[PDB]
Amino acid sequence: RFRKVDVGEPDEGEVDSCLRQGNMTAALQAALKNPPINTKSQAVKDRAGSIVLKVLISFKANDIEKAVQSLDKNGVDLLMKYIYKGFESPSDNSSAVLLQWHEKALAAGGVGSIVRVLTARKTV
Amino acid sequence: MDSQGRKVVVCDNGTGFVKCGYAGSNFPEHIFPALVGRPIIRSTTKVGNIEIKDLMVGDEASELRSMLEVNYPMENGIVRNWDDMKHLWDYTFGPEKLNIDTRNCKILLTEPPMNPTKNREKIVEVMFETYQFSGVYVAIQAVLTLYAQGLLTGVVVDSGDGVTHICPVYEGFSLPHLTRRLDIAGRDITRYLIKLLLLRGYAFNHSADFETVRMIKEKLCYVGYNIEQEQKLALETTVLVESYTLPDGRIIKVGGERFEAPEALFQPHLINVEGVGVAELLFNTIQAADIDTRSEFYKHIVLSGGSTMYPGLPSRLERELKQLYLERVLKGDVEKLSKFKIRIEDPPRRKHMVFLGGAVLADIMKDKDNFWMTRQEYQE
Amino acid sequence: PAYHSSLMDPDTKLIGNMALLPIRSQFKGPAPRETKDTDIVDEAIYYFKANVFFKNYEIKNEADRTLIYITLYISECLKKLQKCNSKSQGEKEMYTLGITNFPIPGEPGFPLNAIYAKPANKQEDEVMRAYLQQLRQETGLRLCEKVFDPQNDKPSKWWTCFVKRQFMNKSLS
Amino acid sequence: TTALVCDNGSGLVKAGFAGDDAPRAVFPSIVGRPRHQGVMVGMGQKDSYVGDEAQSKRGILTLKYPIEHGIITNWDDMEKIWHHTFYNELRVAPEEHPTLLTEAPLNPKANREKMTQIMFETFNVPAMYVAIQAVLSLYASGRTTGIVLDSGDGVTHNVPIYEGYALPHAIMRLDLAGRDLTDYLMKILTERGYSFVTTAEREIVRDIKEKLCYVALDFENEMATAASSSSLEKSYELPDGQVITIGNERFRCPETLFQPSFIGMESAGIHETTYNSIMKCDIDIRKDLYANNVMSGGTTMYPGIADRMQKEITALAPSTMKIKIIAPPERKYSVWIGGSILASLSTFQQMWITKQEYDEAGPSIVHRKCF
Amino acid sequence: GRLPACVVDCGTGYTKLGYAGNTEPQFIIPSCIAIKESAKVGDQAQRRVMKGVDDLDFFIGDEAIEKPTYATKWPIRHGIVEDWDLMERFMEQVIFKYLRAEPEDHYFLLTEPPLNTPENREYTAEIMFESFNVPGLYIAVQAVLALAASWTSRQVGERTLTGTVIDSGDGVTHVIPVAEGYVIGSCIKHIPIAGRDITYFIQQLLRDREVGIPPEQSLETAKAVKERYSYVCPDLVKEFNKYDTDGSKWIKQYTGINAISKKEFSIDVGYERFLGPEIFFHPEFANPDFTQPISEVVDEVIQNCPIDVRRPLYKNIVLSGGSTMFRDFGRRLQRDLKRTVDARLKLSEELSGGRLKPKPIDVQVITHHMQRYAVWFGGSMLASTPEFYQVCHTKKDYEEIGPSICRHNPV
Ligand SMILES: Nc1ncnc2c1ncn2[C@@H]1O[C@H](COP(=O)(O)OP(=O)(O)O)[C@@H](O)[C@H]1O
Ligand SMILES: Nc1ncnc2c1ncn2[C@@H]1O[C@H](COP(=O)(O)OP(=O)(O)O)[C@@H](O)[C@H]1O
Ligand SMILES: Nc1ncnc2c1ncn2[C@@H]1O[C@H](COP(=O)(O)OP(=O)(O)O)[C@@H](O)[C@H]1O
Ligand SMILES: [Mg+2]
Ligand SMILES: [Mg+2]
Ligand SMILES: [Mg+2]
Repeated sequence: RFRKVDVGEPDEGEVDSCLRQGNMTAALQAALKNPPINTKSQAVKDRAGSIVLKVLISFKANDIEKAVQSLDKNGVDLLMKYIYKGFESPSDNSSAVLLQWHEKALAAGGVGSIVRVLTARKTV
Repeated sequence: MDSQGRKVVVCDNGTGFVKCGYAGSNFPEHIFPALVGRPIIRSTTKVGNIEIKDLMVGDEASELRSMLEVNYPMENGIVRNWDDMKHLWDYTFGPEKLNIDTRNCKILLTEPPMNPTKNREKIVEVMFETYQFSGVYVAIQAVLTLYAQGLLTGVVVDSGDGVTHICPVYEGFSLPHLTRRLDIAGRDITRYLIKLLLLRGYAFNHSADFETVRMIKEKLCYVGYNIEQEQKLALETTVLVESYTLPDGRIIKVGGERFEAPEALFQPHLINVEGVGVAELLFNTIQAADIDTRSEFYKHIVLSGGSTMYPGLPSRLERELKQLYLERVLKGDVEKLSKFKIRIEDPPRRKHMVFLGGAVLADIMKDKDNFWMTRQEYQE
Repeated sequence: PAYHSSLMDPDTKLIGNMALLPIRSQFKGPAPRETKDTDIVDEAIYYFKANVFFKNYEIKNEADRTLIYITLYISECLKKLQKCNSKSQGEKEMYTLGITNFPIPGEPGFPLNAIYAKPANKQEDEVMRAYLQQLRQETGLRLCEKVFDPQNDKPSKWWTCFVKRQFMNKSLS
Repeated sequence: TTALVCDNGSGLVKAGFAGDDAPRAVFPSIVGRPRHQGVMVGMGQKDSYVGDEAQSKRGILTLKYPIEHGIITNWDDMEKIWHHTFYNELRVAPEEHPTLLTEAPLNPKANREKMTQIMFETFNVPAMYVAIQAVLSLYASGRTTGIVLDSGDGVTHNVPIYEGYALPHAIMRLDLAGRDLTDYLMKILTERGYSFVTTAEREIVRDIKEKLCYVALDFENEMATAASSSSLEKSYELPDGQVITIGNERFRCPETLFQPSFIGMESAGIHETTYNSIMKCDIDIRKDLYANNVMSGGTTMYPGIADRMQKEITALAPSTMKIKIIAPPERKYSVWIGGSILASLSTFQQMWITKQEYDEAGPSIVHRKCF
Repeated sequence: GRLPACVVDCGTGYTKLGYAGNTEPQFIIPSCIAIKESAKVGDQAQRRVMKGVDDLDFFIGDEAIEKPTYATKWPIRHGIVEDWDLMERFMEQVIFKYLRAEPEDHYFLLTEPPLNTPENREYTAEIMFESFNVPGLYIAVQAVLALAASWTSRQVGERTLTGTVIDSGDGVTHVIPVAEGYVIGSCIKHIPIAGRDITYFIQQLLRDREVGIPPEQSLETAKAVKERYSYVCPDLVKEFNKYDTDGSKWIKQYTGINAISKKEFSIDVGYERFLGPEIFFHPEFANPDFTQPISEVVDEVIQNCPIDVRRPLYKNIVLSGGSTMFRDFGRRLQRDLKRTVDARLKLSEELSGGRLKPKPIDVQVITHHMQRYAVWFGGSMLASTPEFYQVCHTKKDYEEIGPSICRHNPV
């Protein structure tokens, strides 16, 4: 008894238009414009993450160099925050390609880019 | 020192450690264990050219213990062998340490509360009939820690080596009918730690081993803050298993024993002491005091002595006092508990707050009349 | 437990850390000679068979350092008697062991420098060595009557099996 | 059938049949639980022990008293003691025997309401009553006027009664009794080094107290005498043949009845509490109360307590009049005897609470009938 | 009908097997396992590895003690399982070959030493509940079974629920005070000496003197000497004198047969008659980490118990287990306690000043006839009672709580 009690207590139309135009490099940059990391809601996060994934899986594997090196370092770190989000929702195809995007963003951003995923107080 | 040039020594003769220095000092000179030992031959340990005297005392006896039978001259605050205590005092005032000409000194002793009568009588005797001190006093553990804290009101929770005492004092008035003794203290936690290390397959049995397991305790043991989460941590993960190196170089692994052993202070039945733990025994002391004094006692819980130094004891003791108060006084008004004001005074210097208190008192009263028992007033 | 030196009277001279008990003996040497039959060497000889098994031994009397020295030396004497083949041949040998030099307290080879403090007086050295040599002389000659079985003069099966059991794992050599 | 009498003492339960002269059951009001979890099987037979088996086995048992300061504190254990009384000590089915219980004055009202509920709903007695312990003492003394000092295991109380009328405003209560005298004895023996502490070992100090304690007729003269001669020292053999020794501690123990300051009470002593209650009655009554002090209850058995009380009151009261302390030898059982008398009288049989009344009035009935 | 429960007492020296209700065990077997010799394999850096069905090629008990081509491993040490690979195989053949019990239909009573580290209870529960799939299990405590085995054989008046159990097996010795049928487990003391330690002391003490005993059967001869020529002596220094002065009475001849060839050999049996048993009273002979005689640990155990139980414990000291039945064992222990306890009372009487001369304490040591198997018998009596089937951990509990269910034991 005497010690029982608890006490002392993204623009989907812009992305679609870029993909349907085939402007793949801009389609990535279009997705990375305005991340809802500032925003409290969950649905807008899963929305934004799904829109980013739509680009990554529709990217051709050989072009990931031209994709990732186009981004600025603040973009490359944001790409990493979206990559580690994709792995939380496996599928037949998604993990096989996200693991490749990871290794090219790793060359661009380095291990320090991953620390700014672990340490960020905001979920993208 | 005194105006007459008389040195004013202050001297705690604990069952664990002698702590003996001059009045007005902020630190004790010369901490050493209250130990006596005698040379023996063991067939299993190396002998060398280190000279072992026919009797050794104190610090030297504790470090050469590997070739000594060793004895603690005092237990539970009671002198067991007056001959070994004479030797320990002879070392204390001796050339090894306080090299005082005792016949010219004033000495402040202390005595535990509610101690046996003839113990004090024979202590006061030897000070005038063998050391010939120029003046004596026998201070009380409770008031001394209050001088070291500068307070006039509080409940002292003096947890030494041999025994633990709770002593209320209110505005300088004593409340001796509220004194409570708890038989668990640091010597029994060490006996208990031995009994647990035996269950992991180690062995500790010789007199020299008792001091080694004491140092294991002081290094590794801690009071769990929330015993359920400590047990969960030990079962879920290996992180508590921490190594130690015996003087023989044998490595031992210490695990959940680190918190099981101190826990006897809060669940006395674990060492077959019948009663209630220090937190509840303290609470039952406050609730016995006159009704309006209670709200001051909760604001001045004062800890003292080395067996309080376990990491987390103040934090744990706060938690239980709050749970006791919510259970028994507020009847579950968990919102109203937020108004409960409780302070556990946990100065890091508290390991020596008794001696520090005596050095304050003797410096305040070095030259006054009615304080010191003089050898002129003795022998009548 | 162990067996501890029983014969120390309320007074008897202590040399270094070691009590100059009597020794009922025919040889020369400083110690008293008269009114004895039970004796410090006989206690060592009577206890030895038990006293070597105890693994822990507490020094509490200067006369223990006397008895310990005999109990150590008996484990040197048996090392000779074991190889002999007659009481006469051992007894003759034991004279030469008794004369043989052994280290004194505080020497770099003495086994128990931690417990025997070194002497310093010239008369203390001579009295001590004269006593220790007298102890050795009798201790050997006592065993020669006891180790050799009279039925065949050969060193006895029983006493000789203790040769591997040095007292307290301390050699005297 | 014949009524049972069941004095639910704080210390000893005293029980029997109405009309008998002495209780057919006396046993200690303790409930014991095993200290050690390690039962075997068959043996280790019960979760808890009650009464005399809990004294006998006590070394393995933590003992608790269901009554403290005369108020029932653990009803589950108190029910266990009542169940033990009827089914084991008396071997009586209580559903057909009226049972007279007892209580101390100035208790909480909720105490006796809960008490009467259990009798009618668990033991389903036909009838019962709840008399005040002090009033019962005059029945055993065979008189109708006097001041009763009853001091038990848990409470000391005074009820003055004149010509068969109680004077409820002069009733006084003091929570010193045989419990606190034992804890004080258990304290003062630390001056010798005789630690006890264990609740089992408190029962040994209790026996030490009963067999060696006495009240000094002049406390300060006896204290100065104990400083001079060994004559007061009496040894006692503990169950393991350790022989303790006790000196001035023999009478310092009961002295705290007269100097409650020894254990930090602010109250006046039992003599002055008695005197203050007489000085609270009307002038014409006082003349009779001084003549008829009746002592009752266990702690009044201390040797010399009659003489000390008589000495002390005669120093406070006006000197022109006789003060006499009535103290029969059976004063330990006075309350049970007085119950057995009351339950036997023909004039009493009309005033039983009965099941048919409880069924309509509910537990509050006890506040209406038993006055 | 309803099948009787199984009782298995996996001692360090011997394992006792049988079913509840029988007066004695159906098998007593040596606690060892013989596994196929394999040193010819290229074990160049690691322990042997198992293939195929070869791991079933083992024997246990008397089939295992002297096989010509199998290595006799001894998997129990100090009472604790040291290798569960060997123990799980040992249990496999105990259940299916010796007991003939199908384990999925019988409740099992197992036993443990009070030193048993909790992980061993978790492991033993895993093996019984998952490998053998028992319906229910109970890890009983050896001391209360020993006292019950005494109690149930006691005549009226001696039949009592309080007594100091001293269990001295092959591996370790325990002093365990029981009062009112509750084990006062916090007062338990352990003495690190047992039949193994006595045997090795004789084994050394022969090899120092009696070279001629074939090493392949040195252990057999030390064990046989201990079991038949040894006794607890009154004191050493008089016994050595007794042997030296009258050796024709005290020295005995033991004659052994060499298992290789069949030649005789013979040895003089001497000081190892009373040395050996002495190590109970002087553990420093065989263990340097211990020094209290058994007749002192007993008094320390009792003098920690509550003062009201303290006398009943001296009145009913029960010896149990194989190592206690040396001749004159109890006669010496009693003589020591009735010295130690009397000296205590005399001191307190003197300090009382001759007033209240205390009533004595009659130390008594009792030694019933079942001691080779008393723990098993107490188990077989318990396992016949209806209440046994309530206190067992039922399989449906383990399938909810997991092995943690067996974490606790009566401290
Ligand atoms: N760092 C520590 N943490 C916990 N316990 C300690 C620590 N240091 C010492 N102790 C314990 O506190 C005691 C040290 O002696 P001390 O506190 O001076 O007691 P006393 O003053 O009564 O002799 C010993 O019992 C020792 O085991
Ligand atoms: N011979 C005696 N002398 C002094 N006190 C006694 C004696 N016998 C019993 N007592 C005290 O009497 C108390 C019990 O009082 P009693 O009236 O019998 O119980 P209750 O008050 O509960 O009815 C016990 O606490 C015991 O200490
Ligand atoms: N008559 C005897 N005298 C002395 N020791 C014996 C005797 N008989 C057997 N022993 C020893 O007792 C040891 C322990 O036996 P037991 O208690 O059955 O083993 P465990 O403790 O494994 O159950 C045996 O290994 C044996 O060495
Ligand atoms: Mg202290
Ligand atoms: Mg009463
Ligand atoms: Mg066994």
